Amino acid sequence: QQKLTSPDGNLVLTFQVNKEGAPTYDLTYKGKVVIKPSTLGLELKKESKSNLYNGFKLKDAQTTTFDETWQPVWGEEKEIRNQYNELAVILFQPMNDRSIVVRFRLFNDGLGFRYEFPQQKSLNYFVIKEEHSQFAMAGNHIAYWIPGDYDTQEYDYTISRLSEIRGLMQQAITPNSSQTPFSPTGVQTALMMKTDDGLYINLHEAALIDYSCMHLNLDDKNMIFESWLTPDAKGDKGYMQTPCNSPWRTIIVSDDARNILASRITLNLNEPCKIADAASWIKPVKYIGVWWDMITGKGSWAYTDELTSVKLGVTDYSKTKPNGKHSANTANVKRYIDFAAANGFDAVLVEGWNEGWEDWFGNSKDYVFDFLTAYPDFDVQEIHRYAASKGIKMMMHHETSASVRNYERHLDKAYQFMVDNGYNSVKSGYVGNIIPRGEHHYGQWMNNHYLYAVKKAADYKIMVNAHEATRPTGICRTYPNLIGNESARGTEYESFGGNKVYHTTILPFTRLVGGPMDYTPGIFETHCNQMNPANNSQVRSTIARQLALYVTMYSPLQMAADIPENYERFMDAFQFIKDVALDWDKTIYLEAEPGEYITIARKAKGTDDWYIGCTAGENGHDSQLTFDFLEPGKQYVATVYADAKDADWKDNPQAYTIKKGILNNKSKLNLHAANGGGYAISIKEV
Amino acid sequence: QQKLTSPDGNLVLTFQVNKEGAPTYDLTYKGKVVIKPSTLGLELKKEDSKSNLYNGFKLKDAQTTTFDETWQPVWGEEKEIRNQYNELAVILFQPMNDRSIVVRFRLFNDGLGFRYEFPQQKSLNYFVIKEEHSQFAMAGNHIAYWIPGDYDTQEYDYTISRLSEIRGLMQQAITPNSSQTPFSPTGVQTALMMKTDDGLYINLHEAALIDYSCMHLNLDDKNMIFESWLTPDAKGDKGYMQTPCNSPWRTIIVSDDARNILASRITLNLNEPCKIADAASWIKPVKYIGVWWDMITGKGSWAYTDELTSVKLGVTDYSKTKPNGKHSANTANVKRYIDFAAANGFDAVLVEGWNEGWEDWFGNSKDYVFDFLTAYPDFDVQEIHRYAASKGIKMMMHHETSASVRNYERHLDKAYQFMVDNGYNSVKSGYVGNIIPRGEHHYGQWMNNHYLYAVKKAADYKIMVNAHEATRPTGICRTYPNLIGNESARGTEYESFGGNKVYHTTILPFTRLVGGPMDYTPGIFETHCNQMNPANNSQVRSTIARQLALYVTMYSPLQMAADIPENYERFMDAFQFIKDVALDWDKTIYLEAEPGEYITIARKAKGTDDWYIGCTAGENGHDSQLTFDFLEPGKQYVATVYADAKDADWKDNPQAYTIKKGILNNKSKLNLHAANGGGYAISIKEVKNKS
Ligand SMILES: C[C@H]1O[C@H](O[C@H]2[C@H](O)[C@@H](O)[C@@H](O)O[C@@H]2CO)[C@H](O)[C@@H](O)[C@@H]1N[C@H]1C=C(CO)[C@@H](O)[C@H](O)[C@H]1O
Ligand SMILES: C[C@H]1O[C@H](O[C@H]2[C@H](O)[C@@H](O)[C@@H](O)O[C@@H]2CO)[C@H](O)[C@@H](O)[C@@H]1N[C@H]1C=C(CO)[C@@H](O)[C@H](O)[C@H]1O
Ligand SMILES: [Ca+2]
Ligand SMILES: [Ca+2]
Ligand code: NA
Ligand code: NA
Repeated sequence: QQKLTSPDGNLVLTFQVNKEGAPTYDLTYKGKVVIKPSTLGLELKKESKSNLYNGFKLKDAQTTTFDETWQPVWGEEKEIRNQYNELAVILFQPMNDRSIVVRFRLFNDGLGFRYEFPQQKSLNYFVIKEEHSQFAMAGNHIAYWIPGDYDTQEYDYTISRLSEIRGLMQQAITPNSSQTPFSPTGVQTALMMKTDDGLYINLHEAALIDYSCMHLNLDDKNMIFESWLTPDAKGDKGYMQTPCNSPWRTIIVSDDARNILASRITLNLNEPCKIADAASWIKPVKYIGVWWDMITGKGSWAYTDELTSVKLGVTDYSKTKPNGKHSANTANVKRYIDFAAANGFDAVLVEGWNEGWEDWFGNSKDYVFDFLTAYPDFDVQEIHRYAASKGIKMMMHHETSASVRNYERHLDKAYQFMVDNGYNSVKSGYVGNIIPRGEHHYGQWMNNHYLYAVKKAADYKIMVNAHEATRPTGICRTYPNLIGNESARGTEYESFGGNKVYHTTILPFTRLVGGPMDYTPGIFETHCNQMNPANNSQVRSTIARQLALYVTMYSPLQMAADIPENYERFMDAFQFIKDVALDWDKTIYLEAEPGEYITIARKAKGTDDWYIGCTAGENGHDSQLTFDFLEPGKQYVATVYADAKDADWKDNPQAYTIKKGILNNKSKLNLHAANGGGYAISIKEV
Repeated sequence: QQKLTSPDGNLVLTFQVNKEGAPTYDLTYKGKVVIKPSTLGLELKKEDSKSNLYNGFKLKDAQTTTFDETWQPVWGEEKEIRNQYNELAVILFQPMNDRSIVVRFRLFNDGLGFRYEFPQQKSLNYFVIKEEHSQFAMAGNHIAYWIPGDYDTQEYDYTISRLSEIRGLMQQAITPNSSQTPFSPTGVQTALMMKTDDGLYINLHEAALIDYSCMHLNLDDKNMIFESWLTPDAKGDKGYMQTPCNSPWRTIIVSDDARNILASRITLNLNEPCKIADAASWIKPVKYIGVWWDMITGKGSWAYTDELTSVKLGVTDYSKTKPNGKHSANTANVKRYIDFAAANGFDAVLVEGWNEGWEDWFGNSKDYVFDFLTAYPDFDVQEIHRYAASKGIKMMMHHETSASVRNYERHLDKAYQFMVDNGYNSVKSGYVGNIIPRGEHHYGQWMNNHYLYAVKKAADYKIMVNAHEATRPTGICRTYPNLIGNESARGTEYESFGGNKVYHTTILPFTRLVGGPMDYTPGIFETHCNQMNPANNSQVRSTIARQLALYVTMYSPLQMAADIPENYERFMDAFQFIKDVALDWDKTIYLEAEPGEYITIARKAKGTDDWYIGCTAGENGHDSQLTFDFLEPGKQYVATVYADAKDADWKDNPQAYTIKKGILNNKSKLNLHAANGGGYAISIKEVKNKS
């Protein structure tokens, strides 16, 4: 039996090969079982060689320590400490004359482990049939979960016992453009859990590279989660060549929910930055967009309503009749540029700028876009000239309609077109079933594609925000030009019937573990019927809570998603969106309970200014704030953006108060969050 | 109810919708049934009745028109091709699904082409083909010259059998290959060649295979009906379609004279006209040698080093590896090939194994297998370019993909730019192994898109393409004449892997060569492979004279002399035919042809009065009584006959040949005997302009 302890001594891992030769581990935190005895291993595709899960012998083992500090290009703080004790075990399989290494890294806030496959005579090329990584639970915990799916993460969270997942799964799987649920007890990572004995446990992975995306399948009789990888077109779960490594599997654990949010285990298990000049060109982006028009149905992506279908290079759009709904027209874009410039925004996104949108949805169309040819009413050169004159950058849009070979064929030309026309950031998308047909969004094949697009973008000094991509696993450390994904249910679904009131009190515990989200907050007119009378969707938020998301939904990429006209009605509240920073020297998690409330204070990078947000669930929240994180002796202008006493997400969402006063490190504030409400505070040094 | 006749009146097509509403056609030739009543149509993938595009049709309208125009190939068997047909177009309406299709029939003096057309309409836009149900109902139990139906290889020896015997012979006919997916006990590939008991020759094939899955044939051996069997994708579907769109043409070439099957240009005539405006200014035939046979025979390696199990490109440091002393693609060795090419008037030298990755290329389903850009330490790209240019030689680029197709596409613009930057204007590509993306086949719609994408992009760089393991050609060279080659059949390489059947080159022109030329790589003089590699006991099933014959009987604008220079140096008298023979022709005459037995062809070298003749013979040899009526009255010629010696034989005495020079004219007569697996070659050079 091998033993490993955290630097602070509070976590203990034990490892042994069991009587069947199965590698086994367990984990305790302050004397409480976190992971019961759990087996590790893989089954390989047949060409006893299929068995890489038992008949192992422990040949050697070592423990080492590591302690270094590094600086993110952008992040929640200036400096991250990477401190762990490491156990490496060398496991030999006599029957197959081959060895693997299992590497365990134990931090004060949890455990990472991975498989390593050394180059040897009897292990070179192999295909994974299944990974059999176990996470044996000590009880029937509360879980905050979305359905296990190879193609979408755009689901509302369910809060239930592990025993209740099976019964709730059918109702949890709501309609989506591309979805492949795999099990009645299948869930996605990161999975958040709360134990009856007062522990918070997060199960996830780190550095998902050259490998298939991991989901979890629950054995709900023994309460064991098992790794369930995403299959390819032939049902296989990864083409490997030694030397190679699995991604890390992570268990983040604390008796304080705030320490789950504070964990940097995911980033710490990724390889250091591989972009030498990163600081010189990678910058956070605050943006508005020609976007909400089309999401609500007020406007169209399409130029014309005249065409049943289109053939790019044959269809002559100059001979088609404008539908009068096409939001991506030069005059309209210039009005967005004016509003962006007046209010200190960095960029304007425009969607529907390019030929093809008439056919974009659900046709499995190969040649669906060229990412190069503007519609007749979108003047790329004039918009570039005008934006540049107002100190604004345009954000490029590359919806692929999940036609991935087509995107790859155009990708160098599309990136060159961006550079030639003054675009340095792109929002990509993968809406529809993947082409090549038979592949899923999160398979090894597509994971390669998403990273290929990011690596190539880095060579062009382009920042990437990829919607519908595999959810992040901390690769932003290695490639910091990946400034965003959606890869979860965003504000767009507030237009498609609504998100659960508690949604933004769960995402920071689940989706945000591994990288930021382009959540597109800032909807002030929460009734979608004001954009489109046929749309009766209502945003499950107060205005004050929308302001809070600029602090509680961390991202270097922040949209103000509403139309300028709606911001002009509430410019007093809009001041918080104008003021709030995108990048931070320090973050303090003041209050956190998944599904109930999140309160975060952040120090704007290079300043002594602080920003606070609180987001609350179905029953609201009461905060008793203290400000001992402020500098002794310094006075601050505090602006509190709060729910009015009669505010409510459903009955009275636009009821807010704004109060300015002098604050210091001795100040105390008691604040009430409405149901689906919250508050925002700017704290600017005098 | 609808009738169409050939321009000359010898062929009659009838079309009617049968009682089930199934479109039906038949074909007669000089009063003989060629195609019995045969149904047409498709089954579509379910999103009940909408899946049915095979019956419940009504004949809505029809017209007959005539067409007669002549066009000039960039390269070909003749200067001019006549495109003359009568056309029947039928509009077929399906009331139950409120949609129409068009079936278009083109009837020539030498056979029939038909295709489906899917017009843009309210009720037909995006659809997926489950199966095509194009029937070819045979009049009898014909002799067929066939290879196994397969989604991934055509590298099979031919079988000659009755249609009734195909089922019993299929298992024996499927030999081991790097990538193969046979689909049916009675599945065969196209072009399929047949000989009837009532004196007819019938060829079944397709033309203009674009944005569609490759067609094979599946035999109903109880009713003797062949049916279209398309290549499935990774999900088992057989084509993603968007109206307006067309199927490829399906062709029935028929004559009572086997020579008229070879003479048919129906395949080329059914392709769209040339889309490369400046084609003549840069597309040129290529005669080449190669650093190649060394590696095929096992004498040399593609690999730089023997020290590595596997490689990681960009990590593996080849400057730290030991040269294996067998690596043929080294600067000094390549320069010696350039010297031989330059001295003997060849256009190009192919080099394989020039680039990092060959230590770890074969049958691993490896994604990042090659970069098409980084030379081995012993191959100086820049020095070889300078040296080749100084000797008036072009280097032919090699892009083996190891069937890793996304990887090739990601590199393709950079790889073509690298070619242009370093003076390469032609590329031999390859797709050895199971396709990546995994689940796709070599001949599916997905890969057909890839191969044509590679050709279209090459055209923009003024690059000519020779693609091994690609879908077999269907006349697209008319549209994109920079496609100067495919293998896409069993080539000379298999003469190193145990041998080709003696009769192989008497069948390929009736089958594989219908739709475009083959890079067959003829010209092996040292037919015992154990002289290259003692461990290799394979023998080429040929005499030397028959190897010379293939430069005329295996038509291609791309011709390799495949042997090593030192082997040619031992038989330079015979090598003179390979030096002299043209690559491009103003006229071709098929003098003698019987599939599986013998082919004799005369060709007039483009822009000249010079003629070249080849005869290739099967297991029993052949006797020719040649006449020369095709020569110009009054003109005298120097004829050089390269023939089998009296005691020549492919197995027992393959290197026994004679060379006889004499004066020839249009009244000359020559009686020649081809040995078993033998043949002959004749250069006929007009006396005044002789060189
Ligand atoms: C625009 C949106 O379309 C799809 O959303 C559908 C929902 O999945 C369904 O539940 C149902 O309500 O209909 C919705 C509309 O068809 C798709 O699934 C989403 O992922 C998609 N969102 C992306 C598409 C865009 C266009 O390029 C972007 O504007 C947007 O920001 C993307 O996130
Ligand atoms: C080189 C050759 O390899 C494969 O051939 C195998 C045969 O299929 C088997 O029957 C058995 O005998 O082993 C042979 C060697 O492994 C493959 O199937 C062929 O298609 C392949 N030929 C191409 C490969 C090349 C390398 O790029 C070229 O040199 C050659 O011209 C290609 O045609
Ligand atoms: Ca989306
Ligand atoms: Ca081959
Ligand atoms: Na309240
Ligand atoms: Na004889």
